[PDB]
Amino acid sequence: DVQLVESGGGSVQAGGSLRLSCAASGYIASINYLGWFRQAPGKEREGVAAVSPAGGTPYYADSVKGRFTVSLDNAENTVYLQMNSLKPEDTALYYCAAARQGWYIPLNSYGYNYWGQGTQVTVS
Amino acid sequence: KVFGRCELAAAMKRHGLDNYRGYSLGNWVCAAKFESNFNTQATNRNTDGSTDYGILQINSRWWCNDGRTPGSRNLCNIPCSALLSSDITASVNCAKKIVSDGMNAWVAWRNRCKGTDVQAWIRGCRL
Repeated sequence: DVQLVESGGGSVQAGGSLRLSCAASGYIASINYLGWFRQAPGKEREGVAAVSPAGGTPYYADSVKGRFTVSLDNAENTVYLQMNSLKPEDTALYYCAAARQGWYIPLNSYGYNYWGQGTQVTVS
Repeated sequence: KVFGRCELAAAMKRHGLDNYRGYSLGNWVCAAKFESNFNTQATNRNTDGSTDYGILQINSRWWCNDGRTPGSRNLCNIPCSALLSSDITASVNCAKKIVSDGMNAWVAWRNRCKGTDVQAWIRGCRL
């Protein structure tokens, strides 16, 4: 009932920045967490950042906390991932995901019910 | 989404709940009626830290993992968030598991459905 469309990916140089956006459409009211998960080739996915739309509380992977910022625009049901001070380790496919109520570990993909196609982020 | 009785009956029938484990369809519709009043978004938090989710108010201690319930067995092998889908699939699949492992599991069913003409719940419905 929810569609997630990411955009903003691309290749940047270490230290550079990128702003990923994820537009949610559909039964947006059913979304409790909008999050970003990333996965490098052949590596396990990692919850990067997530935010609960209603209350705006953000959650961050320690590796990006204090570096990346996640922002949610409830007016547009879009969540953004401001990727600042990008490092090679940030290279990965970044998936937007939405979890309905019933899942309370923001950076754990298990309870996310909707997924975007994943936008590639490459840091050289 | 708050299902209509018949709409839910049809959905449950579509999900093979009619006579599932020998429980006629009305049992499931009735259970849903008293568990959530057909509200797919129904949630009830319990003092034990578990929460009952969805149209069939499936508990997070044993059946689904909501990530905040201690002693989570997640026997339905699903995040509880799956139970809040507008479609009843996850709830039905889990309910099938709950009943496989009697519908008494739904105190609501045992108390408001069991012993009544549960099939009344599917009457008037195009099934």
